[PDB]
Order: sequence, then structure tokens, then C-alpha cells
Amino acid sequence: SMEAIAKYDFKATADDELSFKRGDILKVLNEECDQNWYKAELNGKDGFIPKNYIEMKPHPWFFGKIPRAKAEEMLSKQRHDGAFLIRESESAPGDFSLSVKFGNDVQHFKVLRDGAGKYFLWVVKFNSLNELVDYHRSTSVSRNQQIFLRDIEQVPQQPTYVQALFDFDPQEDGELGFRRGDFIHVMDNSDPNWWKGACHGQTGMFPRNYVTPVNRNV
Amino acid sequence: GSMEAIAKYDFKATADDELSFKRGDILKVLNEECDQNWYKAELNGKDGFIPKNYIEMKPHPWFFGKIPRAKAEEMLSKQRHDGAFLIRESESAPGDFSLSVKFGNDVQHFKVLRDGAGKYFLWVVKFNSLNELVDYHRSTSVSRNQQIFLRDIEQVPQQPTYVQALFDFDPQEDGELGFRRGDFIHVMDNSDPNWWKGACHGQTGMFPRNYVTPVNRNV
Amino acid sequence: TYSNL
Repeated sequence: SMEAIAKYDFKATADDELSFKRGDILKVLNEECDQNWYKAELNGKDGFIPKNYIEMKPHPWFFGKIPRAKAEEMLSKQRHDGAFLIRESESAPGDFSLSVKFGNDVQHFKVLRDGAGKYFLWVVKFNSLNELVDYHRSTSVSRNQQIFLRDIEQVPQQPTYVQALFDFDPQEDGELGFRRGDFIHVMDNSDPNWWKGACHGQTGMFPRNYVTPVNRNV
Repeated sequence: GSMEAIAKYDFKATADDELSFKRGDILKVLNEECDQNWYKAELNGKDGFIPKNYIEMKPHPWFFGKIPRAKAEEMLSKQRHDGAFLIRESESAPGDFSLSVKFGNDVQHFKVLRDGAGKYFLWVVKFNSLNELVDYHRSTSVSRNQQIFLRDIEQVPQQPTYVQALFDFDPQEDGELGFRRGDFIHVMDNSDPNWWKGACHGQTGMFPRNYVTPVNRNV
Repeated sequence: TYSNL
């Protein structure tokens, strides 16, 4: 099982299919009832979806080395209060900041990191940035008003690829076959050992240690 | 250890032991990192120190994913030199690849075919991989009307790629990168299967790929 | 800026 992001709006064509909108996050189930379809669930509804309408899920809120200016840019456009992201300073490497939208402005918090490697905003110290974010999904980040962090509306990205290091003939069913050198579209890398991908018109599981990254360029 | 990286910015050397370079240059970076904030590097027969925070992981030079036919044309027609190219995978036929090449003021697209044995080919010559296909056609023309040879496009620095630590890592040697479970690590070199080069908490060094999981692109 | 100086 896996989550993916919708690249297009899909209106269901029969009653056993699942409608969705671009950018929705879909829970896809391991199986594929058709060669071109998955069964999937979304917002309390279940049905089939087409393989070629979904993309690997982007990270929901870690946004790398983007500047404070650009973060205000993308958070201004979000419809919902609490929309947030975390960014590294390209100035001070390794230091992080938290940008959140509330009303017609954008607040910036500095994430602190103590002698033990613990992160914090105020007093409570967290083992990781994930623990900070999830804490503040239900306790406000602001000391004046209730700001609860909410994932921004997500947009599907350009696809991520790997490249085969070795030939891989599939033994088991539902495994993806390829040849050394082949470029593989990656659909799910959430698991440390077995990833879901596509090549030569097929989809399936393959072992990550048979492939090497293809670094982004567009 | 040793790695190629791409310059994010122009850099004029500030001392005679430093190396000047321009944005988009591919630098060879040495395993002998000789200062906290500086790598030793080579570029076109020159060498010197370069600032760590001026360089990015090298992007793939010619495989461009499912870039549409129109965007490929726009990207290529702006290139300065003929034979500039990329490979792309079709958006409507998954698994099928096309080679797009700049022919003067036109862009031309060639459908790469795959036989029953996994060999790729355009006309007569068969290849074991798109890499072999590309390398053949760097020195043999990709057309029989005229003499066109494949040339990498103008390389451009991209937004950084990150991984995330699955476990704590405690370095034993100086050139290794320490981190805690959950830390986001800026990836500088991922071309070796077992040991990757990265940055976090203001340090750079090597770490085992086994300790980390991908952070998927979003910007 | 920063909301926690």
C-alpha cells in the first residue's frame, strides 16, 4: 500500500471508480484490479482509479533552501490559515525556520537546536522536526493567537527517476522487470527495501539496491 | 571522496590559492577538504579552494523525464550549439523514449525503439542502454542527410535534493557526517551505491545510504 | 524579523 498525488481531475466513468481532483492525496492499495487501474480510497470513498493519473507524493512541508521572500510568496496564495512550511537558511546552513500563514500576513519562527541536538521554538524540546510539526498540529505555534499547522495544498511535481544498476528478472508476481541501464519512473520510495516503479509499460515492485539515483534537472 | 558538482553562482577568487568559476560550471571536487567552509577543486586545468556553499549536486546531463515535446523544443532551440539534445519519455506512451536534437533553427525528434531483447535502436545499430546510444551518436551522426553529433546542453543548477535520516549516525572518522534520526540531510553526491556525501548542522562528510530515506521533491 | 526573537 502507498499514497500518491493526483496529476489531473478525474470524473468517474462507471460507478465502481473513484473521482478526484488535481493535487488530492490518494491511498492506493497494493493490488491493481486492471492493467491500467488501481483500487484506491479518498476522503471516505473507495473505487478504481487510472494508473496514469497519479504521481509520487511530494514531501508535504520540508521545502529545502528556499528564501524567506519565496516562502511568503507561496504561503500568501494558500486558502487556509495555518498553511506552513519549514526551510533551511541558505545563509546559515543547517539552521531552520518555520513560515506559517494567518490572515493577510506570514509569520516566521526560528527553529532552535540546543547542545543535545534537540529542536524547539519556545520551551518544549523535540527529538526531530517531525515531532515539532506534529506537536503544533494541535498546540498553537503562536503565543498570541491559535495557529495550528496545516499542510499546504499540494501540486504534483515533475517525476523522479532511478536507473538500473543490474538486470532484474522478476521471480514473484507484481515485481517489475528491467535491464541494466534502464530508467525507471519511481511511484513509491517510502519503504527502505522495495520501491514501486514503472518502465516498458509495466508497473511493479523492485529492490532499491538494484538502482541508482537520477538527479533532477527540470 | 572525489565528486563532480555544479556551481550555483559566479565566484571570483579572493586569494591566489582559490579557484575562480562561473555559475553552471562542473567542478571536480577533491576528497581532501582542507577547511571548514572550503573544498579543493579543479576546473579546466586550474585548481584551488572553492566555497562549499557555492556548489550543488550535479544534475543528470541529458535524461529529462516526461518533459513535454513543446518544452523540449523550447529548451533546445535556445541552446547555442547544434546537436544539443535530451532524451525524454513519452507522456502518452509509458516506457517509450524520444531523442530531441537541435538542428540549426529546427528541433527534430527521433523515436527510440526497443526490440524483443531489450536493445534500443534508431535505425540499424543496436545498443544495450540509452547511455550507449548517446555515446555512439556523439561521434557518429544521428542523421544521414547532414552531420549532427550529440552534445550535452547548457547545464543549470537545480534546487537541492534531500534525504532524511532513519537512524542516528555516529562518525568514526573526521570526513564522516554525523546526524540524528529524523535529520534532513542535503545530498551532495549519491553516485556511489553505499556511501553518500552530504551536509547537515553545518558539517559535510560521507554517510551510509542505509541510514537515510528519500525526501521527495516539491519546489 | 522572527516571532520568537
